[PDB]
Amino acid sequence: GLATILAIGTATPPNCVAQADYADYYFRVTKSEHMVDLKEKFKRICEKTAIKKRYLALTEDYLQENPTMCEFMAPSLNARQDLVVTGVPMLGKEAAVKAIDEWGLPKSKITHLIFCTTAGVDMPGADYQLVKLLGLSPSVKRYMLYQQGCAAGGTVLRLAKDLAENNKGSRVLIVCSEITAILFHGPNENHLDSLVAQALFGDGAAALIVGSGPHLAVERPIFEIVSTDQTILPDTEKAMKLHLREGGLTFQLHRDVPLMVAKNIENAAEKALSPLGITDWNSVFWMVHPGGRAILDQVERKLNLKEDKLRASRHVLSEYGNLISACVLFIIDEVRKRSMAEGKSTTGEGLDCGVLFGFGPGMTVETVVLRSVRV
Amino acid sequence: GLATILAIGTATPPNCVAQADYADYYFRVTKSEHMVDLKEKFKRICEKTAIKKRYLALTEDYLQENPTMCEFMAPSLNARQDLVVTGVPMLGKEAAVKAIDEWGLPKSKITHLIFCTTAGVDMPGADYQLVKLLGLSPSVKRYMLYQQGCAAGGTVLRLAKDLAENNKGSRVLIVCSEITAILFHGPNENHLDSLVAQALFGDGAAALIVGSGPHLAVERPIFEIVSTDQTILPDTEKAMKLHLREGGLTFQLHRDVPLMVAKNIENAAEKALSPLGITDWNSVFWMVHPGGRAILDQVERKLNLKEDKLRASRHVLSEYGNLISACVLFIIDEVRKRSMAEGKSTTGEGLDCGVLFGFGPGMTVETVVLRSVRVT
Ligand SMILES: CC(=O)CC(=O)SCCNC(=O)CCNC(=O)[C@H](O)C(C)(C)COP(=O)(O)OP(=O)(O)OC[C@H]1O[C@@H](n2cnc3c(N)ncnc32)[C@H](O)[C@@H]1OP(=O)(O)O
Ligand SMILES: CC(=O)CC(=O)SCCNC(=O)CCNC(=O)[C@H](O)C(C)(C)COP(=O)(O)OP(=O)(O)OC[C@H]1O[C@@H](n2cnc3c(N)ncnc32)[C@H](O)[C@@H]1OP(=O)(O)O
Repeated sequence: GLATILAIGTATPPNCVAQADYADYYFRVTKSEHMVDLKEKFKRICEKTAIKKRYLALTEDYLQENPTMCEFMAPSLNARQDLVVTGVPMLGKEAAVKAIDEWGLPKSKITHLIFCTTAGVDMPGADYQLVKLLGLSPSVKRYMLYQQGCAAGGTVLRLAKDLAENNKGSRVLIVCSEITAILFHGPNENHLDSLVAQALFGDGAAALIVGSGPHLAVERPIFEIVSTDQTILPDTEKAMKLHLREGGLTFQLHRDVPLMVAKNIENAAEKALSPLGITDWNSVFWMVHPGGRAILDQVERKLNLKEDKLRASRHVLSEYGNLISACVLFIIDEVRKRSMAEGKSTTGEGLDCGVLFGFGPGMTVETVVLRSVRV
Repeated sequence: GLATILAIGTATPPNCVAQADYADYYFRVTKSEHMVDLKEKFKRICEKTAIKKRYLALTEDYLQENPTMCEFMAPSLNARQDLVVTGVPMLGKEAAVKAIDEWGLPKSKITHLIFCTTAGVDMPGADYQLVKLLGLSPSVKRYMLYQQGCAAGGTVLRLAKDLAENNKGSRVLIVCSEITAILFHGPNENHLDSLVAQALFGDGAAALIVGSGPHLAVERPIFEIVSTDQTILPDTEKAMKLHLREGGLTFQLHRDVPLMVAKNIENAAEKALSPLGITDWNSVFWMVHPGGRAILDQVERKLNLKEDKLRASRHVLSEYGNLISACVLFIIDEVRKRSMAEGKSTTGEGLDCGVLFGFGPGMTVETVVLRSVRVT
């Protein structure tokens, strides 16, 4: 049958910074208090993000020990890699233990692993580090996805669907783990998109167990993965470019990204839902990657969504920031937890079918349809 | 049916450097002539490689323009990335055009794209650049495999098999493209493995079209992908470690790597071929990632292969050097092309089943079983 999500677990770094305090923290730790107008602008940017708090692996102490990370485009990749090459797999293990505990079956039954991040690279990769950390089978089939960015929560679901459905008995562990230290930069008047980026992202990891043919007495389906699309939005290549250089992961973020999503989003919805005979956008539940608050707003406008349709997406953005590839998988967890807490008839807000969107460089949209599980 | 390889295309950069001249070239362009004894030892290593020439996208002019590439651990990542971020996808496009031309069906029918490299990263990635360059469908489903390493020619086949077999009518384009500029380094006494590494690797890209349910009137099966296995070799973690730093892609490569493969290879063969009822190693054809000449020798000795079983593997090592993730895919093309030129009865040297091995960090071994196709 369809690849089905059987367990979800999430984790974050312990250090939390409130968004209402972030501009002061940031201008202080980067020694940039002399840029008063830019501080004022960043205060405005933070207020607009609709983010309440963010967990960050990057500490004040690490920055003090590695100052170069605060000086715009000074060499600092080695310090970044020193954090994220062990950080990323360790955070991913924390989420994966929770998923494995919820699922409840022996870890020995995990046949495939998909490890996804956008922070650092190394050989052996973070996937190897995860198997050693978790004690998974040395013969587990691995899919190491590096430098993946914000649509890749859709990518992992698209990949896991084919692995689970083509391999009888298989059980796939998905881990997305993101640490934003790779793209932290001090303020610079010529790079306002880079400044904006300092308010957007937080750290986190999500882990899922996915398989077809659930043993219903002991496994608990949460959602089935119905179909996956991936497409490049015409004439949006300039929207987002990020290069891995001696100074860290750089940022080129166009201010019209939200409008580029608005122009294309009804066609991605229609392409996913017309095959199912669904044309009423409010008859389905939505999990929308919160690249920024304005992206959510444009999706709600262009799909003509009731005011609460994107609650679960806005809730994740508020409590954690944009978690890059793990973000939409925190939203799947939010949707199913809230549905159970409210006593809905289904895991997808009492509705039968839902649509998940990931948005990343290219511009790429990943559109995944999920079917709820009747409860 | 089984995922089947339907077309193969390769490409290399134009600049070719003979291995018999590499020691002199290397020590000259890295301005290290005063390291006479290291120079002498580099001549011995190059002689041992069993490599005749390599194609390299890295030029002398580029090195003179970016001198920190030749200074051991000076900051040089940005120069490296400025080369490989455009070079990898362009070189992969040249291989892909050839594969698609062999195939002959419309490029609009490619539904999935697997792009794999071990040289540089960028966002949007090399997969996106390739779609633009080739004019694939904007909706092609992509799998961007970065920092993959020498076992990843087995990886791409493992992944394409599941995508082709689970998606009716799908046709997967696989591209592996490697440019070794990301790991070039000047000589240094305290890093002899990094010196050995300047002699092993060459540049190249391979592209394959894979699909299940071949339309036989117009598509030509080459090999079917029977089974795939990936497994970490016990206690070999420190054998290979490569870090991407301000100075480029570093190297830690242990001298006993060939024996670590030898200790474990018979087991890899047995797990793949026992379920097929096969026990005679000389009854199958073999495609062995030539991580170095000593790896081939150990695999040959430990499996007791006859004298020419590894010919095709030794042949691409000789003509191209170790091409990292694309290396085994050039070997697959060498096997089927040599088999048809000699009039063998099958595309796998006249034999029915074959085993492909990739070896990379972890240590990881990827083992893929291929079934050959009858010629005539
Ligand atoms: C790693 C990945 O794979 C790739 C990723 O980076 S994808 C990142 C995707 N997310 C974003 O692109 C979308 C962010 N956009 C938004 O959500 C909103 O624009 C926002 C929360 C950033 C601001 O909210 P808003 O309603 O647009 O406010 P608005 O007043 O217009 O703008 C905030 C301030 O930032 C500016 N700003 C916003 N986006 C900008 C950009 N990309 N570059 C330059 N400055 C920009 C405005 O110009 C404005 O400044 P002033 O107060 O100095 O006049
Ligand atoms: C990118 C990735 O994904 C990861 C990769 O890099 S995987 C790379 C895998 N490839 C290999 O490990 C190479 C395997 N080794 C080889 O095939 C052979 O050792 C070789 C062709 C390099 C030399 O052949 P050989 O028969 O072993 O010759 P041998 O005389 O013992 O050795 C060559 C010289 O290099 C030295 N050498 C070989 N490997 C060494 C290493 N890893 N570290 C240090 N020095 C080494 C020897 O000590 C010897 O030197 P002297 O003449 O100064 O005494």
